[PDB]
Amino acid sequence: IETVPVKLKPGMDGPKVKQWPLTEEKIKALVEICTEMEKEGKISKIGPENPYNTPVFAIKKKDSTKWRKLVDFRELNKRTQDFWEVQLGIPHPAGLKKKKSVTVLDVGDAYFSVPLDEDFRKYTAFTIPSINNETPGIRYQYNVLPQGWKGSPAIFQSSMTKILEPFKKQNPDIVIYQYMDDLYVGSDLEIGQHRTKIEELRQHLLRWGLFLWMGYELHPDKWTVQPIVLPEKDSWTVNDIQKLVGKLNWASQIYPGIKVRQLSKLLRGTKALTEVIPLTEEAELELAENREILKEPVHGVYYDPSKDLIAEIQKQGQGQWTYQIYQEPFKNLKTGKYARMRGAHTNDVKQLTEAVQKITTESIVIWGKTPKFKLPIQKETWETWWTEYWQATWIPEWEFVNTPPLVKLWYQ
Amino acid sequence: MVPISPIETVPVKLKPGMDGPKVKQWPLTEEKIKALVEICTEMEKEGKISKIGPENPYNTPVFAIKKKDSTKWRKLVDFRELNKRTQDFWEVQLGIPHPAGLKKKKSVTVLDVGDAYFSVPLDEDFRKYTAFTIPSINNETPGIRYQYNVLPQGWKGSPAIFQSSMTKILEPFAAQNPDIVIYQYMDDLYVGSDLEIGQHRTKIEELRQHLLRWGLTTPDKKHQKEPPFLWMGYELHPDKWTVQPIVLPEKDSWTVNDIQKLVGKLNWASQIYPGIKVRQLSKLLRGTKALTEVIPLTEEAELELAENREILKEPVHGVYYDPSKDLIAEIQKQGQGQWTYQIYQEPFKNLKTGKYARMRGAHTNDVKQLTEAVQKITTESIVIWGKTPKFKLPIQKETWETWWTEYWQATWIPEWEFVNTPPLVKLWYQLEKEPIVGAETFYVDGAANRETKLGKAGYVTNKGRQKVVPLTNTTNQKTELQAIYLALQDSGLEVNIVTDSQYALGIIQAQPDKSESELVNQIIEQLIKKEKVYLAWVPAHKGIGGNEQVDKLVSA
Ligand SMILES: Cc1cc(/C=C/C#N)cc(C)c1Nc1ccnc(Nc2ccc(C#N)cc2)n1
Ligand SMILES: Cc1c(CO)cnn1-c1ccc(F)cc1
Ligand SMILES: Cc1c(CO)cnn1-c1ccc(F)cc1
Ligand SMILES: [Mg+2]
Repeated sequence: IETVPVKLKPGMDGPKVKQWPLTEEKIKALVEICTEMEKEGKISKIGPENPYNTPVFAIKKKDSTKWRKLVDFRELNKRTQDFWEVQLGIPHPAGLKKKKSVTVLDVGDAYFSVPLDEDFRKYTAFTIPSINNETPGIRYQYNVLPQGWKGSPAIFQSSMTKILEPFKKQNPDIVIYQYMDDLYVGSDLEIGQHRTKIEELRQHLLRWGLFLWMGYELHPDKWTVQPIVLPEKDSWTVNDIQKLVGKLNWASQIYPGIKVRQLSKLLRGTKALTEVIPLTEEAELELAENREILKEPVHGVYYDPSKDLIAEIQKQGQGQWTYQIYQEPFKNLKTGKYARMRGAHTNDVKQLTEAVQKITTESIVIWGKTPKFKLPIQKETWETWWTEYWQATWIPEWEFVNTPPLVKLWYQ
Repeated sequence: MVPISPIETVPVKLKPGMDGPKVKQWPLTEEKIKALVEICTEMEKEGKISKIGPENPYNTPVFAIKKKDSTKWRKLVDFRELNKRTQDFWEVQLGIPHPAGLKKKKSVTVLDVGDAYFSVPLDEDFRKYTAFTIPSINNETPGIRYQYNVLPQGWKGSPAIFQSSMTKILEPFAAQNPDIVIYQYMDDLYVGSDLEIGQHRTKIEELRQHLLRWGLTTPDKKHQKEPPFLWMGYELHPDKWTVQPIVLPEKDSWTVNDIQKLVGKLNWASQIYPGIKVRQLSKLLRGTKALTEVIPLTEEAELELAENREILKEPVHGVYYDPSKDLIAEIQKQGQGQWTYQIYQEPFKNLKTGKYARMRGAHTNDVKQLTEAVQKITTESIVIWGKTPKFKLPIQKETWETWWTEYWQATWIPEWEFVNTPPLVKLWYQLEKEPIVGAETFYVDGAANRETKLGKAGYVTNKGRQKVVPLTNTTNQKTELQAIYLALQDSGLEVNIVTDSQYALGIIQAQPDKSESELVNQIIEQLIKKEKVYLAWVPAHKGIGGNEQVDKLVSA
């Protein structure tokens, strides 16, 4: 009751974004979901005088028989005012990434209890398309705080604090962080005990008058990184040395004191790629000095909250993917590698979509925001398939890389 | 009086900051004025317009148009100015159904809703913006002022508001009668079904009763319109569909405009007639675009045209969609970046056909083009049928497996089977993952003077083989490729090549089988003849042996 006034940014109109094609099964799922939402008063049919649109689709969560509606609010979110209103801002908890277990709950259903400002509702318009456009698309707008809209956790925040008050007081060591529709709850407790506290938290919400039963278990304290490492060999071919010199040359952009001079002089003359070259003393020392340099962290690396996070991903083959998260080039805030399976042994695009989601999760936990992705895929391939594999309730930004990176070699 | 339900009005606004139109009424002949007065008098009696007071500041110009042969005038109110100032609406008439997605129907009846077409109420607050003036005879009295009570023809919001109003009326009828389909186009309603013809006729009467609730009358004497329907450039029949007749003109001379209309016809035909090709005819439109300019047809264009004429020799039809059957999509490579496809359920009966053309780029290959074609057909099929067809592709399973596992990008194609229908898509070369033992190692380099465009390209090898070629009209990037070409040309069937060129690596790692660059093409031709090629990259100027040597030789 008593909606918070919401506006777009100055000079901006509402989103007009084309609905992309949906499969029969997704349309059917959305028709059933929206019919109920309309009955519960969450959404209402709208007329032709509302020009706006935001795309909608549906996803099936890990271990669930039921579809979840997912609205892609990315455009609306860009066009919506930032919220300083009661709150100056939420300083992102730095201890969340230090917990031994972090469970992710979908709390988005709680948002539906708060009415959305009457004048802002039209900007939430969405369309359920029909197969072959044989009947007019079904047009709705939200009467309450929608899931996936950045304004929702902002507006619901006063209620959430109230709800979580007895749990926080009873449990001072628990780190609870909210991002969009997700609630991230960390603890250092034994997992069986951790799981109990999670269900304890669930009931708090449930009794408040309610996909909540689910949880997504993370262990960020065990999250690793990929420092630059060099081969240790008893015999080096000309090819091995060329690869080493190439890798070190690349590293010298990241690290100040890397020297290739002595190693490069092992290559003196014009030799068969497979010929074994013994290392000279000067070369061996130089290699050792480079090894030591590479065991130190990179100089002048700092996170700036005013700048976008950028995430790059390389396909390494055999279900392996490497990635780097950075603000400025060569200053990596995080690097990593996924040998992760989750099916998709015959599908590259499913693997990539899973990687994008896992990286975004890591980014949310560490910095409290999503990165902009540079994806090693053709746009048309990505756009055709990504929504088939998408399990997250948010969506990040992305762009496409059409030129093969030479640096794939050295993250391998 | 039988009470009727009012049609709810849609609230309408002008764009923010904008006022309504104020536009001078043109002078009109006394003849035209009298005709407009009579026309408006009738319209006013029917409640469509109303006379207004002097206080309304707005105006839109009114015209009198004479129907050809006629003694009878028609009223035209030109809403162009009001339309500029009217808010945007949701427009549902985009996204026309494709005939191939329609279902076979036993009966399709047409009802005339034109009574409703001009009868939908206009939002009361917006009516003032529709004001117009009939000029007085001789200009000796104030003009007669009217405004619209109903959606005006030619106004920006009329099609969307009429469609949405009709849809809302029809919704409960459609929902409670799942055994029929209803489609609204202009002033007609089309109702199909599979019902026994008596039952179908009953549903039609029931629909007529339902419409009466809003006071909308459908004429007792029924429609002249019957299957086949000419609609949106197609011909719809109860059990089949096609495109309206495609006839390619005979000419001894062709212009920009004629070749444009030719390709447009061919594009339209390609959704049913299999194998249509536009490549060579499209190439004639490159650059230029002086419309009346006559372009000589190349031999290639003539060949393509002749091939199309044969395809278009006799009528071809598609069938409709049967939801109980799988969709199959089959693709063939036509050459020159052209691909063609058929989508069917039963063998030898196509729902639709289509084509795909290679995207413009410096370098490409057949596998990438096939992949792109697949994604295009997939997207089209989701739109039309709401599902992905099973694919039949002219590429072997082993070929695809080798491609996607080794390709630097993520790539995928959905469920598919190999069909052996030449030409087959294949991998023309694959580079080695590891240096080749026993194969000669070529260290290559090139350099060019940025001013004179003079350069050198060459190599040195572990066997002491060496070459340096002086070059003219070249660039550093070109010499780097030239050097690689020389190494391929001069080596045996297995070779290791070492380059410092990131540019050359970027191109080769993209695995092109064809290029706009003649140099890249000859490089590809060389690669195809090798048994084994290992390409290694090293950084320039690092003191790397054999790279240093050749860099010095080529730097002049
Ligand atoms: C899009 C559409 C255009 C017209 C007509 C437009 C006009 N003019 C008529 C109808 C009834 C429809 N709607 C649908 C929906 C589902 N299946 C069909 N199948 C179908 C339609 C016409 C014929 C015929 N003859 C056969 C099958 N039509
Ligand atoms: C264009 C698009 C997006 C936009 O990123 C997401 N899915 N799609 C899509 C969906 C279905 C298709 F068949 C093709 C593409
Ligand atoms: C073969 C070719 C082309 C066309 O394929 C362009 N430059 N070159 C070229 C010419 C001379 C060379 F030594 C190496 C390459
Ligand atoms: Mg050089």
